[PDB]
Amino acid sequence: NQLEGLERKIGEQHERLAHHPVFGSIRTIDELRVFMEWHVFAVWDFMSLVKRLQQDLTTVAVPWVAPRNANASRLINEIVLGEESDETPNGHMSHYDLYLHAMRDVGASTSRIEEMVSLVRSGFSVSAALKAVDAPEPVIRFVEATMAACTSGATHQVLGNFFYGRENVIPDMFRTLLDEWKIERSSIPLLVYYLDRHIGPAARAMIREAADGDAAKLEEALQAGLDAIDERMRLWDGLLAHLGQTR
Ligand SMILES: [Fe+3]
Ligand code: NA
Repeated sequence: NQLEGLERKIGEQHERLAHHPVFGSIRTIDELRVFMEWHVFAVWDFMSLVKRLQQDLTTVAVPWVAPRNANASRLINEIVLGEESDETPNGHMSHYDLYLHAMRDVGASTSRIEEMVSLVRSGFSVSAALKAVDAPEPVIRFVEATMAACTSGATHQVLGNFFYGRENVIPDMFRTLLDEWKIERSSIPLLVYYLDRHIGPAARAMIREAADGDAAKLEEALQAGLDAIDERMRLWDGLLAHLGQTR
C-alpha cells in the first residue's frame, strides 16, 4: 500500500506531463526553435540512461559471459540498436544526430549542444561542459539529475528513472507536440519523422530483479520514477517561463 500510492502518483504525474502547457504554447517557428534548443539536451542525456543499463543488464566485457536475464538483455540491446544506430531513409545515425538534422531543417541553432558534447569528448565533466556553453539553468538541473542517476544511482533506481521518467512518457509527450505541428510537416519534415519514430510487465520484472524483491528497493525504484518525472516537469516549467519572458 506504500507502493500503490507511488504507482498512482506516477499515473497522475504522467497525465500532467503528457498535457504540460508548454506544448500548446509553442505556436510559432521561433518558439519551436527555442523548444528544440532546450529539448536536445534531453535527447542527448537519454543515451546515458540507456548505456548505464546496457552496462548493468548485458555483459560488455572481455571475456564475455551470458547476462543473467535474457529478456532484460534483449530489451536493452533492442533499444541500443534503435537509439544509438537507427536506420533512417537518410542512413544510419543516432537519434541524437537525427535530432540535430531536424534542428537544422527547422533553422534551430545546434551550436550550443555541439560545443557541449565536444567538450565532454575532450574529457570535461557534463556539469562543466553545460556551464561553458551557458546552458539555461533549468537545462542544467535536468541534465545534472540524469547524470547523477547514471553515475550514482543503483540499478533499480536507473530502471525506475528510465521506464517511468522516459520510455513511458516520451510517446505521449511527443504525440501532444506532433499534433500541434503536423500541419507544418512540409517545412519541418525531419522533426515530424523524429517524433513519429517514437510513436510494462517487462519493466516491472527488470525492476523486481534489480530490487531483489525488497520492498524498500521497489519503493526506491518507484521514487526514482517520480523524481525523474518531477525533473521533466521542471524542465518544461523553465522552458515555458523562458518563452513567456522572451515572447
Ligand atoms: Fe529515440
Ligand atoms: Na547494480
